[PDB]
Amino acid sequence: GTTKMVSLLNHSLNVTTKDGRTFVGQLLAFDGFMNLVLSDCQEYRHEEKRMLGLVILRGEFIVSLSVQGPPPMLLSGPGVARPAGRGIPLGQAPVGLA
Amino acid sequence: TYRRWKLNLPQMANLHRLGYQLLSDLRDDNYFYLFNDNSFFTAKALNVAIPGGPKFEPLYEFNDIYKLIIRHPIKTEYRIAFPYLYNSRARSVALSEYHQPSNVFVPPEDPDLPAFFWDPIINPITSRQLTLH
Amino acid sequence: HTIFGTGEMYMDCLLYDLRTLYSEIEIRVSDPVARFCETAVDTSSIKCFSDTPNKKNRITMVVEPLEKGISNDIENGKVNINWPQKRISEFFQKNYDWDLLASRSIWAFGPDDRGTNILRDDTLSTDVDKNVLNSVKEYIKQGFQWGTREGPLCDETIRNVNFRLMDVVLAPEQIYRGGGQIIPTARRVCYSSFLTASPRLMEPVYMVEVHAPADSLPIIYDLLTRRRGHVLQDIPRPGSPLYLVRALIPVIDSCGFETDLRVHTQGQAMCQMVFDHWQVVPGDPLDKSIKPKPLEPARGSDLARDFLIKTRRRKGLVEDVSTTRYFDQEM
Amino acid sequence: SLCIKLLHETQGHIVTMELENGSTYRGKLIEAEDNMNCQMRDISVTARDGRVSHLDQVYIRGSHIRFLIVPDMLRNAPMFKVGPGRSVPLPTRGRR
Amino acid sequence: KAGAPDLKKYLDRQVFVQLNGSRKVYGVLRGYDIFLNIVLEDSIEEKVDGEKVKIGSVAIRGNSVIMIETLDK
RNA sequence: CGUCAAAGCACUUUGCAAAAGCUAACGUAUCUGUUUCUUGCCUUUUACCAGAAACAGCCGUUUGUAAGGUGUGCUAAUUUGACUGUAUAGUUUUUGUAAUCUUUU
Repeated sequence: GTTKMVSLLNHSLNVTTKDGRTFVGQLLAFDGFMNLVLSDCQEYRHEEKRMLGLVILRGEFIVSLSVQGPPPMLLSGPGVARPAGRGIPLGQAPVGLA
Repeated sequence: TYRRWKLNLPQMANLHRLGYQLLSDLRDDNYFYLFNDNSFFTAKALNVAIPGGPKFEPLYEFNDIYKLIIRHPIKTEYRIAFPYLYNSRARSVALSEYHQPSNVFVPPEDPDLPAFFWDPIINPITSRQLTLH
Repeated sequence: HTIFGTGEMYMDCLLYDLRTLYSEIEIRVSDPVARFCETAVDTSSIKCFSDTPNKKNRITMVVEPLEKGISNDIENGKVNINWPQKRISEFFQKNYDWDLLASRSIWAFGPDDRGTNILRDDTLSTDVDKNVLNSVKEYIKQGFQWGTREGPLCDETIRNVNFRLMDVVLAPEQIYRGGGQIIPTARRVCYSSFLTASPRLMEPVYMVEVHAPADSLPIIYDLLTRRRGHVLQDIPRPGSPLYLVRALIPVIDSCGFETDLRVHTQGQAMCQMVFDHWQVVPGDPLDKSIKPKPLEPARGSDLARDFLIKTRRRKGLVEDVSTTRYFDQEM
Repeated sequence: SLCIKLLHETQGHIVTMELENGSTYRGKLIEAEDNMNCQMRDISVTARDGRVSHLDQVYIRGSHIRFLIVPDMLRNAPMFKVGPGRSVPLPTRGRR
Repeated sequence: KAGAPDLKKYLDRQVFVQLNGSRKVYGVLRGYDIFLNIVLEDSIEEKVDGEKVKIGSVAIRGNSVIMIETLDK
């Protein structure tokens, strides 16, 4: 399967681990064991913070996943114009009759 | 519409074997050496002519015999190989493919012995000349 | 504007670039020739004599040919000037059985510290006046390494020539022994010893390694022999039905040897030429009775004289080389 | 899988990691594994206490690793498509 | 699977193992496993006291192992 | 082979567009003409000899796209793409060494 997991790719995530710690950052790479790779990571042990960088977690260590934010980031047809004119028709009445 | 065709192996086999009397027997290309479409261009440009080949219209102080060293005349074959070297004022010339790998495939004449059978034309392979570590 | 380069194919691609990439200009290329070199065959009969322009110093040295085992070792880099004198003297004594005082007395190697020429001391008065000779170390080398870079015959390099400093007459001050008064006379001593010692030209040969089928062989031999060829080895090489034909050829007589192989053997038989060796020209380059004709080629010993006149003709030197009396001092 | 190849690519650089033990290790990485074994040198350990030490050579078991911390240039590295019948990611010229 | 680990360079050399329950052992590395089960000879405990008891030939389980060190370069 | 997405499908007729982007057979084929020059054989110009450069035609080839035709299916078949595609309860991840208590700030 893993169809849902590809959809998460390149989003800022909030990942709770078995220790209780919570890592945060974008998701670059993903596995069948749920090994996650995360970019520009920050733990929140708890009024606390730390800067790590690139972090590769195991599957054993991970508990839950949750998105913090969204993913980060016919030329010219034939037609031609002209000016005015607005000719008057001598005849009245509809197009087909006469 | 009859564009595009795909032929089985055994079919192409028969066609080959039926057409045999027409199609060639070279496989190498080295054979041509001085008989390539390039060589013949230079001949035309240098106004020289090679023996078996064609011959066209022409297209188009420092020498001193006492300064030269006469050792083996220098033939026309030599000018058509290295036109920039052996020949001066070389224009409108084409340079040719210098050598190809050389094919080492002899087709099986007697078709009973298998596909992979050490042929008697290959030299034994003995190595008593060598001195190793 | 004579320009050099490894061989036919190399020269083709220069004269392609300069003709169509760099300059966009027509040319009159000449028929290619080899770069010659020059050596001594035997010892000199008459010992040398030389005077400085000031006549305060007299230099004399003997020229002798080296053994062929030695010459190769220097160009490989088995022996240097930068090593200690004791390590260098151990080399010659144990391989070629030189004397003990002769082995230590090596000054410096030939043209630009590689070319197979050697300086040496052969005298006793040097032991008496040792510190007097040590003021004249570099004044000999700067007229020797510059003076043997170029040569007597064709203004070319020299091979296998030893030098043996015999007599050295000296003056009181070191102002009488100047750079301008020693160097251009110290160089003249080499050219004088050459003419007495009977010199000859040497030319390069390169190893032609042909490949071929068995049937083509006879044509290869018949082609080679006409251009002076010595087959070193002919074998059916293993694992593939081809005969190797290693060979040697004198560079002057390999002008287009490749294209004649490929023609005559109909697309079989490839050949390469890898610089090797240096082979001496059979005849003597200084012989007045030889001169033949400027149109037809030469054959035996008469060929050596032919190259010399022609080589000097191209340079713009005196053609006869009869001005040997200029460099031979006076007696 | 890509989470393993990134590891193999940080061989040579200096790595930080965390084990079930509780301690963190820092050093040059020499060899890794698909298991997540490791082989490091000049390691500078720091436990829960804060106690520093030195360990010349070390082997590990992946099972015991919680997570790694890897150099910054290892985010521009290529992440390939892999395939159904291949172990190592690598780039792929052929069919698919 | 079953990547036979790179323990060839530790064979017939002294070690300083660590295992589960903060217990550790010294020994000559005889043989290893797919699952990292180990064979140690001349096995000496390192008790929490520091009292070193000689045992002999011993087979440590793979699961347990935390790490494996070298005493001498 | 497996999944997902798109689409009728295979075969065919016309129309309309393109076809050196980094030195290379749109065509492993190959013919005529115009102009400008050079040489041939020549005096009637044409018709020609055989080289060059510059332009042109003609016989063909490929691709995309649009509308059609025949046969088959629109209660199906075929094509086309895309893909982080495999199954493991017994030691390195998904069938747990967990559970529980207490003290310190």
